[PDB]
Amino acid sequence: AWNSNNLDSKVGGNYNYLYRLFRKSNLKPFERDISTEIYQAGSTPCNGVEGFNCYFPLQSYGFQPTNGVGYQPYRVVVLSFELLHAPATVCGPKKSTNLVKNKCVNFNFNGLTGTGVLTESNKKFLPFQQFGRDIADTTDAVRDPQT
Amino acid sequence: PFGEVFNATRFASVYAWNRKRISNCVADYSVLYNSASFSTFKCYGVSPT
Amino acid sequence: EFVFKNIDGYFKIYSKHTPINLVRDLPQGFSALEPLVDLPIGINITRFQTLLALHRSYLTPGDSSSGWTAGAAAYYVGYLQPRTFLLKYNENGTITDA
Amino acid sequence: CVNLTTRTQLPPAYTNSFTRGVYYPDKVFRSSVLHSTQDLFLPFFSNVTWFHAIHVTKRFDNPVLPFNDGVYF
Amino acid sequence: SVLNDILSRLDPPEAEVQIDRLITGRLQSLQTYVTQQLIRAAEIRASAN
Ligand SMILES: *[C@@H]1O[C@H](CO)[C@@H](O[C@@H]2O[C@H](CO)[C@@H](O)[C@H](O)[C@H]2NC(C)=O)[C@H](O)[C@H]1NC(C)=O
Ligand SMILES: *[C@@H]1O[C@H](CO)[C@@H](O)[C@H](O)[C@H]1NC(C)=O
Ligand SMILES: *[C@@H]1O[C@H](CO)[C@@H](O)[C@H](O)[C@H]1NC(C)=O
Ligand SMILES: *[C@@H]1O[C@H](CO)[C@@H](O)[C@H](O)[C@H]1NC(C)=O
Repeated sequence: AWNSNNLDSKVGGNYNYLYRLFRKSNLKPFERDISTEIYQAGSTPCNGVEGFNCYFPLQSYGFQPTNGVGYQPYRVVVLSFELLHAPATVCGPKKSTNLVKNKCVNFNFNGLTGTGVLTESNKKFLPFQQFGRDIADTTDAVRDPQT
Repeated sequence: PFGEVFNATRFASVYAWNRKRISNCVADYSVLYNSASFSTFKCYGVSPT
Repeated sequence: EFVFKNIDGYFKIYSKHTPINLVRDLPQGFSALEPLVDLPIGINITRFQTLLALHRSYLTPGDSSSGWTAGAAAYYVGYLQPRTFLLKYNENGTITDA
Repeated sequence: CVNLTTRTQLPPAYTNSFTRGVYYPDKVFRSSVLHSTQDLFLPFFSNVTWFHAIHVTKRFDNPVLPFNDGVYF
Repeated sequence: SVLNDILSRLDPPEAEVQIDRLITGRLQSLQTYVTQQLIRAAEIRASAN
């Protein structure tokens, strides 16, 4: 999160930013309600009448330069990620090194870290697969992505 | 292109939030963590450093 | 054979070519589909349709409404529900039986 | 949109598909181990709705079909 | 579940808590094995006598 007060301050004023007031049921996680309708409560259904006890879906904001910092706009970005499902290309900054074989050495493969000897593996892997495991569900084999 | 997402002319409102999927590329988070121009950088399950 | 699936914001597909001979029904036996592609998509899809190849010839009337001799074709659709499968794994790793 | 004419309307033919379309549940490789994974599967001996796209008279049908998690084609 | 993975993505104080949880869970697992083993060992011992 980070304020952009200057960008949200206009002489005419800004009101294209809207938040919902009313909804019949709670919105699900990681879902967006694209439906445009006025929330209806119990009896006296509005059918677009939007008088008393029936409310339009949209509600605007009050961002103004004069308006106080406390309620001033904040720009919010949410970063969400899931790891260890597929080979990952969202990898970071690091470089790499030549593979070492038949010698006890520490190794990391595409964000997977294991403490054991690395040797050429007899086991033949089908195109889709990227990992191998034993009876105890522990890492047994890996494929260097570059190699 | 994390930078492009961070700086945009228009940010979607809460009713119809804008979502972008970033993959197949290399992102450095140091600038985001490093820049420290943002009021709040709360992190869950991941160490920012 | 194909298995279309939608899970956790990912569209996925699985495939196998089987050279079965002369069986009207689905062949008795065990074969395991191998994933072909994974696409990350947010689309929500209630229903699906199939595409046919119209075998247009000289004998047909010669228009888009009546001019066609499509001939034979056959396809079967089966739904998928959450179930637990005990899957046997062979030495190589092909799922020989389940 | 363009249309097509003289189609035959009949009740869907049914068959039983058994132990078909088991798909490697994930990416892991395992040798000689029996594993249980709670991943969507076509139920064994599940009912299967056959379809026909064959003229053999004036027969041609490819209508929309309902789709759930188990869209096995 | 993997011990190293937890340590790699968690800062020491948080990592502390999660480590403790694992140990408690893992300590209990070990206790059951040793306790189970002893009963079986005693049973086998009787047979040997
Ligand atoms: C988006 O805004 C950020 C933050 O202001 C910009 O990052 C700066 O860019 C300038 C010029 O390249 C650098 O000298 C600074 O070191 C960067 N950091 C900061 C905090 O200013 C970025 O250039 C802008 N535009 C994007 C990513 O498109
Ligand atoms: C998916 O589309 C159907 C159409 O019947 C709709 O009822 C449902 O709300 C939609 N769900 C999502 C998550 O988009
Ligand atoms: C499985 O491995 C054996 C090794 O003897 C080989 O003969 C056989 O062709 C392999 N089959 C498959 C399906 O990989
Ligand atoms: C499959 O559908 C047919 C319709 O004729 C019915 O007779 C049969 O009982 C059904 N079987 C199952 C398992 O649904």
